Amino acid sequence: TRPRFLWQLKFECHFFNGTERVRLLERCIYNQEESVRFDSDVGEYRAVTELGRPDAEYWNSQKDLLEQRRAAVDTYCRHNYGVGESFTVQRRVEPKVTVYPSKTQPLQHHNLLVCSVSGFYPGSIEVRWFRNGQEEKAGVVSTGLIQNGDWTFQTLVMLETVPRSGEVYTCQVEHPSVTSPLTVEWRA
Amino acid sequence: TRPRFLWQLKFECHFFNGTERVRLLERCIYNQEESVRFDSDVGEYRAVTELGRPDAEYWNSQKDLLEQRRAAVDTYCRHNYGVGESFTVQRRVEPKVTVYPSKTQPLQHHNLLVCSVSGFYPGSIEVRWFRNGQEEKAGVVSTGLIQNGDWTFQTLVMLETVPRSGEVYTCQVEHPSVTSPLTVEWRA
Amino acid sequence: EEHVIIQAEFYLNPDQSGEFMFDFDGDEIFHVDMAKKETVWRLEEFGRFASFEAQGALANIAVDKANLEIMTKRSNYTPITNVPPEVTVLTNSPVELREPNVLICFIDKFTPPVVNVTWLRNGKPVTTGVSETVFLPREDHLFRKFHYLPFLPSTEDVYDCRVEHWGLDEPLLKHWEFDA
Amino acid sequence: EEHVIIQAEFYLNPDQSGEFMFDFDGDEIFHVDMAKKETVWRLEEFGRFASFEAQGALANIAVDKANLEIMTKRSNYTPITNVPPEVTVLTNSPVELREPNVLICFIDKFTPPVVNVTWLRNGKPVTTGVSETVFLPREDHLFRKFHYLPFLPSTEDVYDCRVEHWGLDEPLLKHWEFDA
Amino acid sequence: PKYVKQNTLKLAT
Amino acid sequence: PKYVKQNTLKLAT
Ligand SMILES: *[C@@H]1O[C@H](CO)[C@@H](O[C@H]2O[C@H](CO)[C@@H](O)[C@H](O)[C@H]2NC(C)=O)[C@H](O)[C@H]1NC(C)=O
Ligand SMILES: *[C@@H]1O[C@H](CO)[C@@H](O[C@H]2O[C@H](CO)[C@@H](O)[C@H](O)[C@H]2NC(C)=O)[C@H](O)[C@H]1NC(C)=O
Ligand SMILES: *[C@@H]1O[C@H](CO)[C@@H](O)[C@H](O)[C@H]1NC(C)=O
Ligand SMILES: *[C@@H]1O[C@H](CO)[C@@H](O)[C@H](O)[C@H]1NC(C)=O
Ligand SMILES: *[C@H]1O[C@H](CO)[C@@H](O)[C@H](O)[C@H]1NC(C)=O
Ligand SMILES: *[C@H]1O[C@H](CO)[C@@H](O)[C@H](O)[C@H]1NC(C)=O
Repeated sequence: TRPRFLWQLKFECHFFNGTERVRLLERCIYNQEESVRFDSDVGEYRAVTELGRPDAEYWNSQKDLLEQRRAAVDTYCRHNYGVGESFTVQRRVEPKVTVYPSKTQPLQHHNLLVCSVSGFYPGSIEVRWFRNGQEEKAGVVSTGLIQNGDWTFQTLVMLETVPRSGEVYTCQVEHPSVTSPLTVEWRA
Repeated sequence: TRPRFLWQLKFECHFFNGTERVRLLERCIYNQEESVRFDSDVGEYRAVTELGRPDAEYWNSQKDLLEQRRAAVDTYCRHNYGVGESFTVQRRVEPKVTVYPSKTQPLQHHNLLVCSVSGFYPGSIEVRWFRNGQEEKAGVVSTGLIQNGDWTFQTLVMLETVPRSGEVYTCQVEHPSVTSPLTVEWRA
Repeated sequence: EEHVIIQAEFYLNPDQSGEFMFDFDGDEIFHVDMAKKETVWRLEEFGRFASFEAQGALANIAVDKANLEIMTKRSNYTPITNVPPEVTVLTNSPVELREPNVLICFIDKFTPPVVNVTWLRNGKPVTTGVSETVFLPREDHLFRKFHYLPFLPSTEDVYDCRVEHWGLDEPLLKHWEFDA
Repeated sequence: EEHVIIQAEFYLNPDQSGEFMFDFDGDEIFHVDMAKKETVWRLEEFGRFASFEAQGALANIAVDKANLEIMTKRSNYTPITNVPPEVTVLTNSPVELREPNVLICFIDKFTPPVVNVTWLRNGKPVTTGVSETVFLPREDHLFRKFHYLPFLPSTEDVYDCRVEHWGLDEPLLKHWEFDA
Repeated sequence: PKYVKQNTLKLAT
Repeated sequence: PKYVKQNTLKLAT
C-alpha cells in the first residue's frame, strides 16, 4: 500500500465568558505539521513552518481575504454559536451515580470502593468521598473524565478502604444538571 | 512558578541492513517545535520553521562545519555502532514463558488462557498458540510488546477458549536468543 | 475558555477520501455525507432546530483535494507517518445481568484517518445495531473515533473490538467479558 | 530501518537543568552525571565494554545553555505548553505470592521534563530500593521515564505511583494490587 | 437557523 | 572503544 498524504483544515472558535470574547484560529495542517494559520488576535496569517510561507504571504496580500476573516468572528463564530446554543451550550443530561465495592470480600480486609458516575453532560462534575460523614481526600484513585462520544460523559472515582462494621461510605456528586448534590451511601 | 523554556538537540543515526546504509539526522528543537536540522541525504542544513532560518543559513556557510557533518556518518554513526554492537545490537537475554489461565472456572466454560513471555531482549519475538497441536489463529488477544526500560521486554498473548478435558494447549515462542522454539503446554 | 466549535475537514490520498464536520467541545455536531451529499446530524434532535447546506462542504473539499496535490509536491513528497491507535473497550454504565447496556470501542491518537473496526462476540463478527462516529479531530493533529455495540450482559459471552490500522503490526483485539 | 542510536541532550530554564545521554532503540545506553561529572552506564555491564568522556557532555551543555537563552529571545519569550503524562503501573513478571517482583511506573508523552513520582504502599510513601531513569526521549519531542519499586507480593498490600506534573489538574494516582 | 461554514482558500502556486 | 559524541554548534547571533 503506497505512501499517504494528508491535508487538513480547521477553523476553531474559542468562546470566553459567552460571546464577550471569541478567537478565531484557522489552521492548515499538512500531515502532522501545521504550516500556516490565521489568528484573530493577530489579524493576519503567519507561516508556522517554511512550507506555509508562500500562502502566509500570498493570502496576506488579498486584503479582501484579510478583511473578512477579521469579521468572521461575528459573521461566523458568534453566528454559529447562536445557531445551536440550545442544544449544545444549554445541554444538561443528569448523572446516574452507583456505589459498589469491587471484589466481594469478607469485612476487615482492604477493598476498593467504586463510585461510577455516568450519562451526564456537561463534562464538569465534582465527586467526593466521605467516611461516616468525614470527607476522605486520600487514597482516591480516579479515571478522570471519559467522553462517550454520544454527548455524555462518565468517570469512576475509587476509594481505597479497610471497612470496619458500621462504616458508612458516601459518594457526593455535584453537577450543573442538579440543584443539591447527589449522594449515595454504602454500608460495611 | 514562571514560564519554561526548552532547548533540545538530537543527532540520530538510523542503520539499515546492518551497516550498509546509515542516515544522520541532526535536529534542534525549541520547546516542541523543531526549528532546524541537518539530514545526511540532503547534505546541508534546512530551517523547518522560521526561527531556524538564521542558523540554517549561518552554519550552512562554514564549509568546514558542513564538511565534517557529511562525514559524521562513519566518523560518528558507523563508529558508535561498532562500539557497542557486542552489547546492544547483539544483546540476547532469553524469554521466560509461563502459561496459566486467568479465572479458574469449570471446564466447558469460556476461559482466557494467558501466555506471559517476559525478560527477553531484543524486542523481536513470535508467540503462537496451539490447541491440540493445531495452531489457533483466532481469539488471540495480545498486549503487543512492552518495553520495561531496563533493556528487557515483555508481552502477554491470550487465547480465548472453552476447554473440554484432555485438550492440550501449547504456547510457542521463537526468539533470536534461542535455537529451537520454547513451548509450554497447559492441560484441561 | 468555555467552549470551542471546530469545522474540521480533510482530504486524504491515495485514498481520495475527505471528511467535513463540526464539533462542539469534542462532541460531533454533524458531518456531510460526501456520497449522499447530505448533512448527517449526530443526534437527530439536532436537525429539528438547525440546518446546514451539505453542498457547502462538497465545495470546500474540492479545494482541499487541490491544496493537497499542491502541498504534497512542495513537501517534496514526504508521506504521512502511520501513528497506530490506542484502543480501549468500555461500557456505558455499570453492567447488570439482563439489564441492557452498550460496549464502546474507543480508538484514539492515530493518523492517517483510515482504520477497520469489527465487533466480535464469541469469536464471531457482529453487526446487531452496531454503529460509529466519523473521524473526530484532536489538538495534536491525530484523530479519534467511537464504535458502539448495544448488548445485553450474560455469563455466556465475551466480546472483542478488532481494530486494523496501517501503523500496527497486526489486527488489535481489545477484549471484554462480564465479571462475577 | 533496523536500529537507531540517538544522542539526546537538552537544557531547561528557569530550572537551569540539562541532560545528555545516548539511546539505542528506545533503551538508554548511558547518560552523563552533570554534578559528579561522570558517565553513568544503564547496565553496569555496558561500562565494561566501552567508554565515554563525561566532560564531552558538560562541554556540549555549555553551548545548549547558551543557544537556549538565544532562542528564547528570538521566539519572543514564548513558553512551553504543558503536556501532562500518561502513567501506567506495570509489573516485571507474573506475580506469585511471596516471591519478589518489581513494580514499574511508566510515565510517557509528557513535556516539559519535570515530574514528581512517589511510590505509596498502603497510602504511605516508600523508598525501599526504589529507583528511576533519566528523561528518555521520544520522536514527538515529548519525554518518557521509569520508576521501579522492588517488592514482595502478598494479598495484604496495595500500591500507588503518585505522579505530579504541571499539565495535570492534580497528583495522578495509578493503582496496583494482587488479584485472585 | 443555519450553520455558516467557512471557505477554504486555494494555496499559492 | 570510545563513544564518540557530536558537538553542538552555537546559534547565529
Ligand atoms: C481495511 O480492510 C480492507 C480489506 O477489506 C483493506 O484492504 C485494502 O488494502 C489491502 C492491504 O493494502 C490490499 O491488499 C487490498 O487490495 C485492499 N482491499 C480492498 C477490498 O480495498 C484495507 O487496507 C484495510 N484498511 C486498513 C487501514 O488496513
Ligand atoms: C515537585 O515537588 C516539589 C516539592 O518536593 C514541589 O515544590 C517546589 O515548588 C513549590 C511550589 O512553588 C515550592 O514552594 C517548594 O518549596 C518547592 N520545593 C521543592 C523541594 O522543590 C515542586 O513544585 C514539584 N515539581 C513539579 C514539577 O510538580
Ligand atoms: C526530494 O525528494 C527526492 C526523492 O524522494 C530526493 O532525492 C531529493 O533530494 C529531494 N529534494 C529535496 C530538496 O529535498
Ligand atoms: C513580542 O512579545 C511582546 C510581549 O509578549 C509583545 O508585546 C510583542 O507584540 C511581541 N511581538 C511579536 C512580533 O511577537
Ligand atoms: C463577560 O460575560 C458576561 C456575558 O455578557 C458579562 O455580563 C460579564 O460581565 C463578563 N464577565 C467576565 C468575568 O468577564
Ligand atoms: C546489506 O547487508 C550486508 C551487510 O554487510 C551486506 O553484505 C549485504 O550485501 C546487503 N544485504 C542486503 C539484503 O541488501
